[PDB]
Amino acid sequence: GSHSMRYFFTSVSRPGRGEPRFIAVGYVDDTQFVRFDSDAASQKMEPRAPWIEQEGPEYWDQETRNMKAHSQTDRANLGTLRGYYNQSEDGSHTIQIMYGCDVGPDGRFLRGYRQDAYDGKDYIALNEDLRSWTAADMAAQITKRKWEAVHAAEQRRVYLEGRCVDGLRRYLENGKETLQRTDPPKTHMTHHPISDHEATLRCWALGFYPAEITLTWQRDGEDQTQDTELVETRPAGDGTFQKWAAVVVPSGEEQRYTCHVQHEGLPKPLTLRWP
Amino acid sequence: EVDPIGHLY
Amino acid sequence: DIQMTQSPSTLSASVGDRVTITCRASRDIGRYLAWYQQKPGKAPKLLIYLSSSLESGVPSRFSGSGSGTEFTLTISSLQPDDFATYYCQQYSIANQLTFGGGTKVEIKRTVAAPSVFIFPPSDEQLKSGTASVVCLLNNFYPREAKVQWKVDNALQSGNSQESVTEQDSKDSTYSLSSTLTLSKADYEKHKVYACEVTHQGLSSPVTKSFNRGEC
Amino acid sequence: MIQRTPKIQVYSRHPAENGKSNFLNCYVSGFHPSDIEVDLLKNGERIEKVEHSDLSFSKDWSFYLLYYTEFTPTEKDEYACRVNHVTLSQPKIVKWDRDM
Amino acid sequence: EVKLVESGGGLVQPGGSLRLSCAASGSIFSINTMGWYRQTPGKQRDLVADISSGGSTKYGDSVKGRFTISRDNTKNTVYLQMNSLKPEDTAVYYCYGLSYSNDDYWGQGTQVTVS
Amino acid sequence: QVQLVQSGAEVKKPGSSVKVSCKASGGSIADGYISWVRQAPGQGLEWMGGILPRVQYTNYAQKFQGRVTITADESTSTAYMELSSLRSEDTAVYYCARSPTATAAALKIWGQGTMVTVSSASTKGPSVFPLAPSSKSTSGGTAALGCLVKDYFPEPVTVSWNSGALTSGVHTFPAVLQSSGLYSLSSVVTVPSSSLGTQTYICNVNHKPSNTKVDKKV
Repeated sequence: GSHSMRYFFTSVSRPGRGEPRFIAVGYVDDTQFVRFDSDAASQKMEPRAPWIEQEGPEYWDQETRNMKAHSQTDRANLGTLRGYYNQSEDGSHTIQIMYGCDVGPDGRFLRGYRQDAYDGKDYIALNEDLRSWTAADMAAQITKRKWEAVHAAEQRRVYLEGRCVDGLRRYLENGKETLQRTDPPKTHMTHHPISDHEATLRCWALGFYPAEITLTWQRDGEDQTQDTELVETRPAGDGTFQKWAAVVVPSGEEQRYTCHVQHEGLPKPLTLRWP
Repeated sequence: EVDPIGHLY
Repeated sequence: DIQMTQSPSTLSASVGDRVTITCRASRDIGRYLAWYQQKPGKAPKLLIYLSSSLESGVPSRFSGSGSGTEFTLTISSLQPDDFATYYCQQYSIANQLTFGGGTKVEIKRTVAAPSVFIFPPSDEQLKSGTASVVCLLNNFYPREAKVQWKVDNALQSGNSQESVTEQDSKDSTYSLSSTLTLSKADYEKHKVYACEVTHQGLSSPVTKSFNRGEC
Repeated sequence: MIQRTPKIQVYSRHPAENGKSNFLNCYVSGFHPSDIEVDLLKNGERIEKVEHSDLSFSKDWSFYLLYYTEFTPTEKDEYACRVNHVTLSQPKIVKWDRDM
Repeated sequence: EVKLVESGGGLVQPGGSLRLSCAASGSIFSINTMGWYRQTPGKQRDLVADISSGGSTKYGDSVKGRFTISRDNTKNTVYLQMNSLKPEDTAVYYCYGLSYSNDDYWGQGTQVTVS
Repeated sequence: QVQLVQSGAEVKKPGSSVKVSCKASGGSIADGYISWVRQAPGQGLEWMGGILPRVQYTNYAQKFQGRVTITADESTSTAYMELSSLRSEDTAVYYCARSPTATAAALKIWGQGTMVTVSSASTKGPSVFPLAPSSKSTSGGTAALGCLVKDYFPEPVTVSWNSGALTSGVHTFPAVLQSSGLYSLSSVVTVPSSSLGTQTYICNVNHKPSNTKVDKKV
């Protein structure tokens, strides 16, 4: 199956003289393997997966230097945007950057992306062709004009089609025994009464990797999403995930409802019915 | 790995 | 730091030739390499960024290739304006820049033997308290020339300095001057001062000498 | 400036059995800005040894965090997660319901 | 069921001192952790100082060293000693308590004004 | 288009410090990353460090760590480079370069360079001696004569023959640094042997730092 490597960056400014809080994480699929935190004592990029510790001091030094560079760039951009918006120096503002690449089963590049945000709103993103920018507001349009002048799209395209894919392939090779594992969910159904005439059926999916799953309810074969409650997938804490879906059903009609679980680790989609 | 090029606004 | 190794340090080519310059990194720098052109007395001019992309205004004969540890700068048809020194720079780490040793591209021509002239020190400098003997190697190619000083058939070591001109703009030759610095007492101690010049263009070494005090 | 209220889930890593080691998880997601205060409570007090994951965010730029601690579930013991945020007038407490 | 009674607010010059007190009703085994939250302008109350039944205390980052919280274990009353007060401390302070089943009870709140 | 203009050449004694400016015209010094590169005479390029002027965040090479202070002033659009504890090995042309990025990258815009001569010698005028033609300096109907410009400081000296009348066949060699801290060079010109007795050759040596102009006849 396809694989993805993603990096997530966050820089939050502080009203006091303290430097902005910068934290970065790296993901291969849904597995974290690196972190950088400015409030950490070490002030170095730290391993978060067993398979990334095979890397060398050269790797860790390069990553730490690049993290510090990114932190200072975000520090500059926070001030630039604050000056643009004439915002008070006593406020706290956030810059978020996410970028990465996708590769296929053969390991060749599929797609790459890069998106920037300021205070939770879209600021500037790289188009699918990796050759243009989409601006969400006028400050973004200023940045877009400058970047179209100075080759930012080409630099990002080079990184994504090069180094991102190479790193993803190397990380997959080094940690296949965990990164190339599909864990099917352990599924069971629970019955929670509400009233004498009403009840709730809840379909569970526990301990599955990767996080992409589809829990759906059907009444006598007809898909219905009117009384369906679906929580967002949550991490179990050990690399696996959990999810559940609920339907409010009348009492005595439990046998009419079925739960369908589609996951890439399952050979064929399941069908659970309440006994 | 991490992109070593940073851009300004 | 990532050390960049350039090869060759010097390249001789004619107008219309295909020139290849190789830059090698101590570790994988990816595509983050930049090529520069510098002429004497001028700042470097960026030619190629990201190891393959031409800068605006750079002629299309320049081309770069390679990713990882081996890189190449190619000039398809060498023009007179392309004779300069080329440096490769790596920027794979955001706050670490390393340049290569540099490759000087010089004009190739036929071998010309130097004309060796030797000048005795002037009377004015003898009055001033020092003696300087100048040997001239004029209008020769290639650059590799060996000059040795013989004082009464005794070799001298550590009392001479050589200066070479850049290639001339008409005949693309070189010129060299070796100056022998001696104290006046040491100059008057001996009698025969000779300059022996060994070059590819000479069938046998050429020694031009003068006798002290004879007009 | 967009401010999003947190979503709080309190759950265990494995289905709870009284007397066997487990992990108590408090998943706080979909909130902006990042500054949040999350506490795990046991019988009215605050559990001192609580670890949290590194700050990250979803496609819609909303942050999520996982605050977890190691515990041995027993009956008569009550667990809950308290989350304080800029968008809350007072801190919100979500209790550990077993089948949730 | 459980009512919290607050006292000790008022007006005080910078560098002064005030002592807040919060008393809980019911049996002694009804409340575990009692503390104080203070209002921030942005519809949010931040922690000041809380103490459990066993004396496990915690303080906010802005009141470390300056404020001290103590509990009269014979009853369900806690006291907060505020020293080296600053103009930035002017806020409404809310008492709160957590039951052994993690039910939070809040008081009306008392004003502490530092000129 | 942004242009970087640097300060003039500095002659410094060992142990002193030199501050080199770099003014950005047509733009701001804060719209990019200013790098500082030096090049010893006849040697390759060497990266010293840089600064992100918008946050005043600087980086230095390990070789120059503890000696170079790179600062930028957005009010005047100038980036400075101060190198302390100067020694003879610091004699180089120092360049400021700009990249249109937050981090140092392919340097596109460069300054003209500043030459720092770290020498203990004092400003001294040249001594121009003649290199007289003779039978030993005559080869195939051509005779070689010239002037030896000796013991001057600092660079440069401009040598012209007959006030620019004789430019064909003139070889002014680069000046070499002697063991005494001073410089020396020779300017030689080849002329026909039949013109020795009828033509007068005078070498014009001009040294601006010492305000010395010497016209010696060979």
